[PDB]
Amino acid sequence: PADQPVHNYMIKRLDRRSLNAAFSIAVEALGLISGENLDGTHISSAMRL
Amino acid sequence: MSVQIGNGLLMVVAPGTLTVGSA
Amino acid sequence: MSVQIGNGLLMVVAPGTLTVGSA
Repeated sequence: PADQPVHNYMIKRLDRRSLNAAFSIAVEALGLISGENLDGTHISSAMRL
Repeated sequence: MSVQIGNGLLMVVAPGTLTVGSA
Repeated sequence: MSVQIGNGLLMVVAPGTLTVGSA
């Protein structure tokens, strides 16, 4: 028997996955960068660096 | 390459004083 | 006697967006 030309339609679905990192921050060392308790002396800026 | 978006964060935590006083 | 140093804190947490994206 003869034949017909055959078509087709496909549907591929997306996927979701979220990779996440987390980095902590210090507590004691919170002023040096800051100026709430930063002080006009010279050692505070050194510790700040 | 070191200054103020964590020195951002750092200075102007400033415009927050209520954190209201009321329940 | 109620407004903006905790309403200080409150608004301008703002100048912090990187919290960098890099390890």
